[PDB]
Amino acid sequence: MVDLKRLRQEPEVFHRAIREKGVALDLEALLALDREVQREKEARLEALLLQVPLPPWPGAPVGGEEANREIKRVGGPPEFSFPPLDHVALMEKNGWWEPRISQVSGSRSYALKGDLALYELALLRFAMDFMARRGFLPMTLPSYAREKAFLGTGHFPAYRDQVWAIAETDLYLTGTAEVVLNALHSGEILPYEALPLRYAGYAPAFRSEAGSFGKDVRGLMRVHQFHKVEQYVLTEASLEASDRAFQELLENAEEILRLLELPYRLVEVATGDMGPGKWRQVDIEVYLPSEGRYRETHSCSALLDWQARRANLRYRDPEGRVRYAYTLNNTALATPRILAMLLENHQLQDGRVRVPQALIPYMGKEVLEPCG
Amino acid sequence: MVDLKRLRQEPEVFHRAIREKGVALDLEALLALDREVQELKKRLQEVQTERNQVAKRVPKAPPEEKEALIARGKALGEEAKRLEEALREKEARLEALLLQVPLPPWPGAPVGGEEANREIKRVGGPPEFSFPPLDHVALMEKNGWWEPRISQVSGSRSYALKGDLALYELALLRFAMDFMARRGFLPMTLPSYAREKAFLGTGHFPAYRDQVWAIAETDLYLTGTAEVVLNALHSGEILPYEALPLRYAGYAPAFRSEAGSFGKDVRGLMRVHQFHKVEQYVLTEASLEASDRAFQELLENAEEILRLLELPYRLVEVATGDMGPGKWRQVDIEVYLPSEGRYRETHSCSALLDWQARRANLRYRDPEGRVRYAYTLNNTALATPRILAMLLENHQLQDGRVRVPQALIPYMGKEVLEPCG
RNA sequence: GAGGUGCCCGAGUGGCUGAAGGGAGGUAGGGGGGCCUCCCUCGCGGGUUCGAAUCCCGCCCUCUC
Repeated sequence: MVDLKRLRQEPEVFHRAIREKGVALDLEALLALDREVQREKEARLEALLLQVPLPPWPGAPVGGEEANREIKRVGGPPEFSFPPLDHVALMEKNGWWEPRISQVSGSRSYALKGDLALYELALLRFAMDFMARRGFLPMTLPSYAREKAFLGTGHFPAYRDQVWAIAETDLYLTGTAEVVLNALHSGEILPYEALPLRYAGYAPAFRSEAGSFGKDVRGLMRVHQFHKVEQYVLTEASLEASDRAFQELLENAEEILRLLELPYRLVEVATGDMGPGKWRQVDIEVYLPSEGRYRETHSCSALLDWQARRANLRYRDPEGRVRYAYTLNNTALATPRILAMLLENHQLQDGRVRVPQALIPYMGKEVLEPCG
Repeated sequence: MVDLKRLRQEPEVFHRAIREKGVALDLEALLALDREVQELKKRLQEVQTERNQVAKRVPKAPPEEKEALIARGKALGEEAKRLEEALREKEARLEALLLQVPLPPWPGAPVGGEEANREIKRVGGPPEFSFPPLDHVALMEKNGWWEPRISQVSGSRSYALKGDLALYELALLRFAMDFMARRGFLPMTLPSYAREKAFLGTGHFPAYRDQVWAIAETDLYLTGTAEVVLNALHSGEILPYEALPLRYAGYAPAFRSEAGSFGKDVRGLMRVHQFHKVEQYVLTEASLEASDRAFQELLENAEEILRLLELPYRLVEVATGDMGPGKWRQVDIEVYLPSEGRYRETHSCSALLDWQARRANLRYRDPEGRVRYAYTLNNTALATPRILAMLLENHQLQDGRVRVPQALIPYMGKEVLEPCG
């Protein structure tokens, strides 16, 4: 949400903002109703108000998807002395996955077998241990929550269609732990000394798969239910504060990937590809050998007070001023997507896969062995 | 589902089973509908044998005969259709009845409801506390491991853990998968939703339908046990004898409506909507010899797990009217919860003979080449958050901190759980 | 739009085929009646036609733009 006060006080910033972001809103109709609300007008204005976007940071490329700018890239592709097989053919070759699950649960489902299943639980634990050395508080959470939490983040209303509802219930399956994490402090006045709150939340994750392509979705890439470890920071209301936390989030995600031993790169995301409440978004993408290209594995985002005004997240500033706080989030690691890149990038001559040094602890072995 | 031929020739065994397992079925109406359906099938095979001679003789018949034959082939077709619709309506209704028929319990089971349950063995005892013991949620609040605000976000029978204890929960799930994998079982990670058919195939539908949450607008349901997925993987397939047994250890998040448990376990980790569970599932050849060998192996592994976890437990044989519709035999394992002055359930071992194999159509081909229905059994390996309620209370130290057992110090990397805020 | 056929790959768009041809003489499941004999099943269900693996409809899974 945005502050109604400076909205009517500075409507061009918002018109320009709606422009560069491609939102379907005629700000003039809304601005009409906020005049008439001085009965019905009240609530009609609210549903409209919840669609006003945050103005993008000045360094963002203007344009949709294709204006996204590579910032930098770290690492270089693998040196193969055999044709790289793809992730699905590696899995199939080793008995590491069960195809019969599409018959049980339907499409875009996965079931892992043998060392790939133990690997999957290994990377999740490694991600939570790392966030915990890094000062972020570990939480294990549910995957369901009431409607007001989705409004809180801004997932409702823009993405309602991407969320599964539990029938005969007031609950919805969450697509990410920031939904829950975001709603925890709703309604409290937080003390200034508590700030910043750094949370690393784990939970099962669910999506309807309204966003669908007829391309690499298959295997481990876009499945309905998956595992996520999310980073979440609630901070005081200043850009110097926010920029420092955005920087932290990014180093975290780059460090995990350095430990995991994967080629990656950072992409400034353009205003038309950002989504309504964002101030800034960078994507980290990892190189996928078989596809020959870089695929997203993380999206770092600052939204300032846009969602703190939806979820009522406040603090008490040192003058005794009560202010809305600023929020930020970034993935730490999510399985199984990350496994498609890990398997192609680390395949051996013989189709077995090696384990990055940093995970030999959590796995107990250096090479993932075949099964049946 | 039961062998309909056995049901036809031993109805008294079944009839006793119904009464003694408390099932509400009128086996004499089912037996009657069965006589109807089986007659109407023989009528229709008469009509179809006819259609099959006429349709074969339309070629070869002289353009004279040929036009007579077609008027007849046509009237015979319309009759068979009439007969087919009528047989659809009755078979449908008979299949509803047949999915309620219980498996007769093994002879050594206690006859009676809940209360007839006998404790079989107990290993370890109640702890001797030198100080007042704390309750597991008060222990959680004192070490700052409990996030109470999760109830405004997701509602009741919900929990969230903070700090070392959240890490503890995850270390316990890999501990169990590891134990299972060195015990010869295949580790698998699996989804938590499936189609109706899989619920029907384990016996969770029709009987426990109210226990299961549906995902609105889809043909999908959330499972409360990795058994629903696991059991269904081999439907239709005819497994080779040499593959048997199939021993799987499956991890999956579990969700439960917990409709009906009003006033029961309202605060704490004991009865929540969503939890993590690792399962022991075995599919074996059709001999009681083989089955009883497996039931012993499933009990053993779970016991071994509770010893490493340093916990007092007892096995309890379950009575006929508490085991549920398709079980031959079920033994529960309960662990002692200090705050309640009681043992509380942590695992259930259940042998179900071929009752779920012939709902799911799980068959194998034996050494003689005969195809026959298989045998299935299952038992928990470990389920979170409830063992954490037992581990915290049984291992509290007088200052409020909690000790971690020796078998999990390699996963925590510390010996006493450190408190948060 | 293209597909789904036996252990597996694959031939088969109206009767000839429960089924060609190869590897990883022969190599399916179920149900009636008396080893013989009949009915049903070519992903699941239903339909047109004297007759369907073949044609139509719906559903499920794979592949492509």
